[PDB]
Amino acid sequence: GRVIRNQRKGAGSIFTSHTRLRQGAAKLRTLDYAERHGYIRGIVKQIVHDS
Amino acid sequence: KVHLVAIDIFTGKKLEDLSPSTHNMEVPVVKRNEYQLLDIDDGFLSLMNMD
Amino acid sequence: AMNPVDHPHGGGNHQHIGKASTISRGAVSGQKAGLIAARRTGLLRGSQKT
Amino acid sequence: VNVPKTRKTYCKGKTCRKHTQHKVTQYKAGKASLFAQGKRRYDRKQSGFGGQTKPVFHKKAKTTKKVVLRLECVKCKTRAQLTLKRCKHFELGGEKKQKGQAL
RNA sequence: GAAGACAUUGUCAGGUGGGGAGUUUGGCUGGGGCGGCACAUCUGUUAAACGAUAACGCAGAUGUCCUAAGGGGGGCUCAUGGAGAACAGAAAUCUCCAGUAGAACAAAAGGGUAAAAGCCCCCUUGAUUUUGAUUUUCAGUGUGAAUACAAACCAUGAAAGUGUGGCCUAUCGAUCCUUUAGUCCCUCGGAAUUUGAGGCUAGAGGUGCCAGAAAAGUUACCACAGGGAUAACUGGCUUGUGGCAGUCAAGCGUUCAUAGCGACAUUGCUUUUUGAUUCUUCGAUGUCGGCUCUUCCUAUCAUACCGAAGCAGAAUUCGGUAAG
RNA sequence: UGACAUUGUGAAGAGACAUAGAGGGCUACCUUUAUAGUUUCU
RNA sequence: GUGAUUUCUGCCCAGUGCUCUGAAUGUCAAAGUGAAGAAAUUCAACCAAGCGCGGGUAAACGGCGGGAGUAACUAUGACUC
RNA sequence: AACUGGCGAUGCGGGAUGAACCGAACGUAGAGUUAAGGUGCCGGAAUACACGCUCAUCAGACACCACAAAAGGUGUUAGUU
RNA sequence: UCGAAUUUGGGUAUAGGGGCGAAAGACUAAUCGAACCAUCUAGUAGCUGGUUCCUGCCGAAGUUUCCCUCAGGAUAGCAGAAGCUCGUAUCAGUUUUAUGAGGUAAAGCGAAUGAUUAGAGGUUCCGGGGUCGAAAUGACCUUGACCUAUUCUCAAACUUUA
RNA sequence: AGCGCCGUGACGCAGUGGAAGCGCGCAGGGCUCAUAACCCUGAUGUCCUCGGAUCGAAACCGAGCGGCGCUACCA
RNA sequence: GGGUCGUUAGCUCAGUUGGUAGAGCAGUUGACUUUUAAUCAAUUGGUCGCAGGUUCGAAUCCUGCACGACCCACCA
RNA sequence: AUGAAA
Repeated sequence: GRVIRNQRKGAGSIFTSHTRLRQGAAKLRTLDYAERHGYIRGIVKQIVHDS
Repeated sequence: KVHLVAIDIFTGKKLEDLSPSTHNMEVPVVKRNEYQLLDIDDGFLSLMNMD
Repeated sequence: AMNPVDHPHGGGNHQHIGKASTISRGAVSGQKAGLIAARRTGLLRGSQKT
Repeated sequence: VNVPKTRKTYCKGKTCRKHTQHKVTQYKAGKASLFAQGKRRYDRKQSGFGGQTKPVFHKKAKTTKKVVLRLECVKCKTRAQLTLKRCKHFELGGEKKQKGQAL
């Protein structure tokens, strides 16, 4: 027949996620020394909508 | 073309198939035999013939 | 609602799937349109039971 | 059809050349050897891509086989074949045909 | 940090796999499809008194069956009817007379047969080997079936004789492959032995579309080469069917077959229906109805003039010249 | 999915293969038991 | 897959699919093991998944019957087979 | 479908007209004689000879061929008893 | 239909069994049930069309058998050409004499088989019975069988004859 | 128009050449004051009709009679 | 508009394919009962819609004739 | 389990 929608969404020309209005990844800070031997202080400076 | 629905006789299992009306389909050579019955041993039925 | 070229449900003078939509996990890429690796179907009546 | 177990028939056996007694037996089609040239060629022919390569027959009609015999001379042990007509039911153990009997 | 000789990756083998690929999807045919087999065959008839002879012509049949239902020999004669014989009657078993076949011979049908080819009894496996010749279908090719001999070995019979399957007409299968029997023969090609493999002669395993491919559909999205060899419009021959008009008159009509009707029967006409055929047209005749508009036929609905009436008048029915 | 290779270093069980003894319908099993080696699942 | 809201989604897991068992003399490839043979090779056992066996599943594909008799008019048939 | 002869492949003379019917099969010409068909005019050939039938207010006119039937008529002619 | 699932420029991505599709098999440069270009390729065709000067001589077939064979081939036949061996006969789409074979036309059914019309005359140990009567293989009457000779019509799968 | 199926007691439905099955219905006895139910018993099927083959069929093959089913497309 | 089927007691239904109308419901009388109902017995009704052949002879054989019950009916 | 009308 012909390729079908999921079978083209894998290849992903027009189905790639949109990225212009995102703040990057949301992640936990790296487990370097402090989070596995003690703690560290941080300041929530702001809160923001992610698109 | 003919749809056929038939009962497996030694098992009791339905079997539906279909194939054109003019193509060849195999048939076995079924036979009934009317056997008399005597004293039943372990699970094997016990039937005799006239000769 | 598609054509039979465009999907494994498509075509027919009536909008009907025709061949059952419950698809094996060991199917292939091209056949896995529909309900995939399903254990039961229909309306559940009761509890998720977990 | 029915046949006895022994038969008086010609034996071209280089000492009989006359009517001797012959033990009859059926002909069984015989187990197939590998390494016969057809099977060797066929395994080579099917080796690899191309799918099926020789025909294979399904449009079948005959519901009977010809029955065929082996004739073992009592003196020479010289086997011999002779063929008979087509029969659905065949038998060598012969309960004779008694004419004067009931149903 | 995790995980650890597992995973992974490589190569083979088993499965699943229209997701994808390749290919096929018989023939005959009063168009094709459904149906059927007239596709391999057999009997009788069509078939026109040698032979041959068609159609989806008629009535049927075959893909099987028999160690006897084959071969020989001997003894009897069948179906049916009449007259009897307890139970026993229409039909149980026995006897006599007639009994040219009216029975039986594996089956379909047709031939054939009466000290037999039928029924019973006795003995057997000629339903065996070597291969050639001949007939039928016929290309005088093959397959199948059958005929008559030769060389052997046998059966049966007192013997002449008869016997190579079934009383005759049908009952079946090439190459390649597999397998078996015979010769225990040939070869395996640097020389040997032994396994194994390949050869010669003769059979089976099967192609029923039966001189023998290995094979499902759809397309109204459709494509191509063609076809009036082939359908659906119109026309043409035909008119069953549709319609119209006659001949006869059992009866209806108060009395009376005919004023008007006219059963049972039958002869015609028309092509306005609907079939049948396939002559023309498939390198296209634009295909139903309505609207418009002309013209023609009469088997006249009305109007003109008439005839008949179960026509008093009125109204009506039948009929003639008549398509103005 | 399985086998081999990749792929080296360790053990703790269990199942079966042959020998002998008890419970069983001249005697075949099945239930068990004790052996020197052999394979295989965890 | 179905197509706002309201109301409501009945019965059928036999078939085809999907999925979960393994407690099994079924089937069971290659590699590997044993026996025979002088070897090619043959034969036997074992045996992964799958298939077979058995559960679940219909807002999965889909499916959802006939015949009789009977009521104080007759007809009809609550009822019964 | 059978037998034969033709048409296809075949002109000429006739059937007005026509693949097949009838006559006859073909070199180029001349002279005669015929076939089948015809002789009022078209049209070459007798409006010939002879014996009768028919008047039709839808005559009839020459094979295949181009239609016409059952049933009737004090029309008319010739007959039978 | 018109403030939006709105309309639009430019850049940019997705490429042919692939893309893209608010889904029509629509769009993919006037091309879409698989674009366009070039080659393989002078692809294949049992199918259609066409197939080039003159004259002379001879001159057909649409039939047999087999073929996934029915618009085509192979084969045999029909027909040309090359001739070869001999020279009036080892011939004839013919008649006559003699001898065979056929079972169609026609004919027949008081001849077999099958079908068929109607009577009479009998046999009733004889089918149904109606009567005389207790009944009686006793008696009578009627009505279907059977028997006798008769009559009418028939047969592609009936036949003496022919 | 063409093809196929089916006809079993009163009713429904099985039925295989050696010879009819089940359930309901029906009848009789017993319990019951009576019927139902219940317990003990028994019976009824030219197997549509005709013919044929067969030693013999309900079955197997023609005829008819009846009740149904399937085809009916491309124009 | 034709092709088929049938019009049976007051109601309904077999009929017998040819010689005689049968069954049920209904009604009338009787039995039963204190009288009824139901139940049991007996009779009642029948040219079976108009003419033909006519089996000796006809409702049913079938020919037409008035009532009904089904099946068909441009065409591209 | 049921038990007609006055």
